[PDB]
Amino acid sequence: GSGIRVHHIKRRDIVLKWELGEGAFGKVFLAECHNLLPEQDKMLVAVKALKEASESARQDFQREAELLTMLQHQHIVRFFGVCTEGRPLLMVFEYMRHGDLNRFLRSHGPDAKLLAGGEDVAPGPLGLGQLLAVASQVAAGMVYLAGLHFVHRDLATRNCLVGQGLVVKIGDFGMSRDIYSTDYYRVGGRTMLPIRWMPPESILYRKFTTESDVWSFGVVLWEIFTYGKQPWYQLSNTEAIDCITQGRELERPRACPPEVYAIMRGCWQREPQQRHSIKDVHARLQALAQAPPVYLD
Ligand SMILES: C[C@H]1CNC(=O)c2cnn3ccc(nc23)N[C@H](C)c2cc(F)ccc2O1
Repeated sequence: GSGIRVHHIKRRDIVLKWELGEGAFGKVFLAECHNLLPEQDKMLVAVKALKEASESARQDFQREAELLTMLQHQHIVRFFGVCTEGRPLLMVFEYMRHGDLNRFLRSHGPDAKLLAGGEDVAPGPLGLGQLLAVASQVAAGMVYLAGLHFVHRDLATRNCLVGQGLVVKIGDFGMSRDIYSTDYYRVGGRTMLPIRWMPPESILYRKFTTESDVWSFGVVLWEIFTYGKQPWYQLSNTEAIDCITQGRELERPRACPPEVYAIMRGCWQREPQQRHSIKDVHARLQALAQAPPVYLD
């Protein structure tokens, strides 16, 4: 009985257009939703399918739907509601035209193998003030979630989305999409963690706290200032564990001013208690975004 009213959607108002992608045993479609909300009579959305419909996965779904319904913020991808009328079970979010932040970073790389346009952003390397803008918006999401003592255990550019005008929001939480993803380390069976993003207290004592998140967010900045590079890409899953645990730190990115590296280094304090409040990290990134310091070669 007692719970959050989750907006349910008729299958007739949902027209699947094509696969955007496929992960977490749940394909993601572009689709058109008719009369979802009165402002637009027909409107574009992303939709998460479910590959399995077992009663211990329909439970996963109701929790996710409930939790998603409450977690409403500027920098968290709008959730419109679900659809259980037919089968496969559907979840419906706003469409983010630039897809996941990690791809988007790699495609505004210098290393980028081809040029990617769009009407709302220059091709080629992004303005430091934009890089910071991105960071700033992820930090605004993280702050909200810390607000509700929510802990995202997989903070990474891969789990963020980029929309019209370079709006950046948090887009995924649980149920890791790519099962053959190289960022995740297989520890049991059906148990994989994004080691490279994880702080020592998490690899060692398997403890995850808003501080663990802050740590993880420092790596997100690193990813953001490397146009989506995999942290410790030269190393192996065990080598990275060694590095993190020994206390080795990620090098400064070439593109990365020392004022930001500084922020990163305060996210990576070995003492969880000695890591900067996310709120303070957000503040400084917002400030820096407002007046981007100059920095060459
Ligand atoms: C299929 C990929 C790409 N998604 C979209 O391009 C895409 C565009 N808009 N949008 C909305 C939700 C959504 N994907 C998209 N959810 C999925 C599960 C998702 C979330 C992420 F944080 C990152 C990637 C991702 O799915």
